[PDB]
Amino acid sequence: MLLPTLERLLERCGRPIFSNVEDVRMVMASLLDISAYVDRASTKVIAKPLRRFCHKDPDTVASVMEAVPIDAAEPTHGRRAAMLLRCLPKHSCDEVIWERAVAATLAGLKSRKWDLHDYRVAMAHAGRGGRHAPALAAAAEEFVSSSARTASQSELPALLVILTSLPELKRSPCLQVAADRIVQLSEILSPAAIGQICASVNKVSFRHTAMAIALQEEAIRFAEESDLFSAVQLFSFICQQEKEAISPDAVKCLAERVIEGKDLDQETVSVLCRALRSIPRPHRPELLREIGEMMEFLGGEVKELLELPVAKGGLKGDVSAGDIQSFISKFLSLDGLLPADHDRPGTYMAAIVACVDYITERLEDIVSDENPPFSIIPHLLNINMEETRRCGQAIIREAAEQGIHFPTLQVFRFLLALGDHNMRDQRVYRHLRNEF
Amino acid sequence: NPWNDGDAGWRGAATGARANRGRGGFRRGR
Amino acid sequence: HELVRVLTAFARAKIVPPKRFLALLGRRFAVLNKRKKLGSLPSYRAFVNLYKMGHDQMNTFRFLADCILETIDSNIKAEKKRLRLAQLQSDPHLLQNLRARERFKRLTELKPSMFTKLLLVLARFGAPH
Repeated sequence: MLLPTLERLLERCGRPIFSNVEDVRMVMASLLDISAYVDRASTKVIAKPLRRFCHKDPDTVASVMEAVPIDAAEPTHGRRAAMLLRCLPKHSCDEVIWERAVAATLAGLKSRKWDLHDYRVAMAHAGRGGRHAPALAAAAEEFVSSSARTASQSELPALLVILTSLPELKRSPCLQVAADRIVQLSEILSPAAIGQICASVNKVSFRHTAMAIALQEEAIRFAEESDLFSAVQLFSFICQQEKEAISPDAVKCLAERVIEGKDLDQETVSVLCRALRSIPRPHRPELLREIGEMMEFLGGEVKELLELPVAKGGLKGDVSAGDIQSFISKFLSLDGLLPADHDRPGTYMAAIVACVDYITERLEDIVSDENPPFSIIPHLLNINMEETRRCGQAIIREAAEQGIHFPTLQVFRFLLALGDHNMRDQRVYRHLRNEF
Repeated sequence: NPWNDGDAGWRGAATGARANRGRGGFRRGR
Repeated sequence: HELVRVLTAFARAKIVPPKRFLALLGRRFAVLNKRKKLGSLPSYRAFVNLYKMGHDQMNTFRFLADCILETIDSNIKAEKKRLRLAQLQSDPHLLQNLRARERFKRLTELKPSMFTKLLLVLARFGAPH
């Protein structure tokens, strides 16, 4: 009957009200002890403040762990070993606590007495750092194996999320075993879980052709049952596969499903751009229509994101040069997909103009970064549009304005572009001559 | 030389002149 | 010029800020030079300060040398264009030495000894002749 009072205290403890170090230590210890007797619905309610405290004061976490040891003989303790791994900061956490948590996780895996959801919550955050005990994955290579042949459709994501936690797991044969078990349950689909499977498996470049054929076999069902996130993850994983596995007709239904997604995170926009870029060349002539129709609204969405304020997920006050450069580079490589003579899908060039005017409104600061996106200059110049070459001219002119020293190969490439597109500016000419 | 700043340049570039001064047979392949 | 004064104050303090701080200051010098051009003498002072405080990054030295040379060649081109426009419209040893020194100081905004030590520093760093 303590759920309302405890949840109220959890909500209130986020602010710095308690002014005593020992009070904070006791509150953290009590929260760690009591997190083992709540449901998953309240799990985040414990995690969000504690994590903040763990971000605020990682030093007291050692004393909290000393006050509350971890025992692997109780199922309820699983959340205890799952929350803390998320609570500890990825980079601003000391090594001692991380090693102790790693040892506790290894003990819990050896126990095999814990709940699968607890294993998910523990390992999905233990794989964030993976700094110590490289044998973990190898030990995990056995932990998954015991559950390799018993994981159901709703239990496969539990094992796979663990399987994609560490780089040392990128060569685990248990991934192939999981693919074989997916073959065992190919026809049986879970629209909410298949997206999680695709999101987990995209990290590893592994390709099992038969499983992908199975996933794209029932794209008629996925037209309605699959959600937008599941649709984009499945589409990326499918196109990433080999040419033989890809069914040209089947991939059309996923593309039609992803049409009209409205509010989409820019990360999934980048994922879709990479997905279009990772389609085999022989299949492109049969799917120009699909690339074009995806192009149409991808341009609109990126334009909206550029106009949208950064607060709601836009780039109005974008300062991350390394991020905008990657986003725009993927966007223009998506243009590179189409044939030169092929007429660009409508309302896409409007997004191109939006991109160029946004990149021209902020020019001094973009070049001012330690690594300015000079590499975006070829991407602009590969497009047969006057505005793109004009923007490249402006960028090189701004670079001349700073008088930034250039490596000789970059000077030669810029001179090659100068000769190729027959630009007529003089300041660029003088600076390039001086640099050469 | 500090002015080079870790830039081999033309002496360490990929130009045909630099690629034409070795006898390996190009068997393994880059 | 405020950044130049800041660097001079740090040099007087005999305290070396982090390398990334000096790199940021040099990049701000590069950015701000368009709106307000930086003089040759402040450029020389900043060059001496940056060399003394162990700033390894050669890019700032390249930028400062470019800032000096652009002013020098602009002044030379200005005097040459004045002479060309004029022609289109159309102890003595000690005195000659003084006139040459005055002309050099007018063109370079710097004493000959400091110009020569700048050239020596550039030669030591391996710049092309």
